[PDB]
Amino acid sequence: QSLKSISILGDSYSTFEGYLQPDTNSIWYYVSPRQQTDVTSVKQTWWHKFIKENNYRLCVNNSFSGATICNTGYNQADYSDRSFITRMDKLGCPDIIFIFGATNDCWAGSPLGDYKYEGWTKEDLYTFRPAMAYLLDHMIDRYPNVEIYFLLNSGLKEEFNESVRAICNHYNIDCIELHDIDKKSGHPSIKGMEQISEQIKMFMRKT
Amino acid sequence: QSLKSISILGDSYSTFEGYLQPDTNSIWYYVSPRQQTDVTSVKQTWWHKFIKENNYRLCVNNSFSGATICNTGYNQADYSDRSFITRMDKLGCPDIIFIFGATNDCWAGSPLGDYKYEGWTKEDLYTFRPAMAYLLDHMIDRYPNVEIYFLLNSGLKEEFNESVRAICNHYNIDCIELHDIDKKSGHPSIKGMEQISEQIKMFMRK
Amino acid sequence: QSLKSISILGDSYSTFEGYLQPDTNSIWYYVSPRQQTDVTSVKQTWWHKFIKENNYRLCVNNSFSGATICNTGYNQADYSDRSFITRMDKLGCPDIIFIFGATNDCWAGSPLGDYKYEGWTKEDLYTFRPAMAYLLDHMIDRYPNVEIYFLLNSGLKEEFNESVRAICNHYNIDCIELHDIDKKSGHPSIKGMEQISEQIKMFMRKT
Repeated sequence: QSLKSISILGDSYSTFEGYLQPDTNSIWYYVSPRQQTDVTSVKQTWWHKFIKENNYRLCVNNSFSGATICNTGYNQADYSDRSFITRMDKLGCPDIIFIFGATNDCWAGSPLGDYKYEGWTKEDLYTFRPAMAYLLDHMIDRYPNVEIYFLLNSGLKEEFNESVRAICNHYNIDCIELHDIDKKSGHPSIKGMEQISEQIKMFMRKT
Repeated sequence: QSLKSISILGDSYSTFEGYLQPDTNSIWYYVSPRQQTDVTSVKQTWWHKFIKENNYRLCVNNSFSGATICNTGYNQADYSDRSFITRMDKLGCPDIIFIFGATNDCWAGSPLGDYKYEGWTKEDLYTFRPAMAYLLDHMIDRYPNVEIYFLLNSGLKEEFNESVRAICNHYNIDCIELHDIDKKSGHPSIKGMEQISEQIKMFMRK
Repeated sequence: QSLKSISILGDSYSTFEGYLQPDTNSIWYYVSPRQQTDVTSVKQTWWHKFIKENNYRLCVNNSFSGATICNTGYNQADYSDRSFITRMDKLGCPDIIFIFGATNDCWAGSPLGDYKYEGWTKEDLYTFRPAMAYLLDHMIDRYPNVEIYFLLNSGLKEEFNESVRAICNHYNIDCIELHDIDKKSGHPSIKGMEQISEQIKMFMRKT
């Protein structure tokens, strides 16, 4: 009888003013938009749409605007305070987790690094492939028997697409490859948010 | 297999010493009573009784003694720190939510205001109908696919009964109208707590 | 479809670096061991093993290294800040709770006290039997319809074994009596953690 709940570990694309935990996380989508976007309600987000329309509950949305998977941010800055690998332990007690990241690592120019599936050092976690592997490894152990789905944004560099896809395959994690997402200011529009939700449902109907 | 969990967004009637989140919320019911009441145990509360007896789990009880639904309190004081519309975002991750409020808005003499179903300003949420509507609107979005039930106390002014009932109907929220609840010092007694719990079951059953 | 979640209220034996809530709790098991033990991963702990292998989810692990059930610690120190009866209210919203304590009360030499099933004072809760009853009483009310299991460590003094067993019987709580748990530095080894997990599965099947 009890419906499965979903948490989100995301970035700008999964933020919405007043729905972020911790509440100090940076927001991209406001009720009264700050940037030029047509999205003005949480009901229009990809995650609220998917959760509400597929009979799920909302658990924790730990999304942070401009966050990278790894600890190298924009202009080589240290993003250890806001990275996905730092925030992965605060997602409540969900039944399903969506990971929606890697866009910022792609556009920040974070070093891609080498594939590393164990013995991660502090130096390694400043590069992408070791941080992506460390994320999935630690989350599989932290969230036993929780369904984990990686959402891969459309329009990223192929080196990030292939890295995300290879590391997800290593850990047997489903990687949902988003395509043709309609964007405004490089972020999903109302149409784009609907396309993300319908593409997740397509992937669930196939899998 | 996994049993549904319940959270409460209440006021004096749903408080019990040591069961409130955040733990800094004002309590009405203490283990050793400080008010004239016969209730001395959490096992006697309407919410513990309903949850335990109908095979549910307890999630979060966010109840605050004397808290109003809107931001106008007793003697026209600003209750923005304790109102239901301020505390509605901290109820854990439940399967069911009970909202049990409007008694303090009724006895504080909070301005009733006009019905407003969008564009709520800071000024509007100091009045009852806009705050009621803002509460249900925001909670439906914050708690998708969570069963929400408004519990309406017995003995309130008809302007508050009718406002609560009209705003619940707008948002398609069940409003359980409590009747003849036995009280001591204006708060449910052991009998009253049992009557609240039995009246919720009969609403569920029908 | 939604799987039951489990929370742990433990001591040294249920700790693991990075899996404790609150994160300020004392840890015994580190990734790189500080004490002489062969355990180096959360995957080897009795609780992660049981949860992962019996198709459950992890809720909250509130374990504190060296914490006592009652408020008297080692060398008659006041353990009111870290006792089980102080920490019992912060276990999330689980479907099942494991209580794994009393080892420290046994080796600290905490006063055993008299059996007391009501009217507990601050003075009473410095002794074992009143604190152990206060723990089960308050947790049954705080966690309605949650399955509660007391795990009793092997090799403790019989006065503690018999007290725990009598107080669990009073409150109709299952007391899982662990036997022959393989230990290193007085704490479960990899073998010991597997024996705890298999003995919980065995108890669950016969009850």
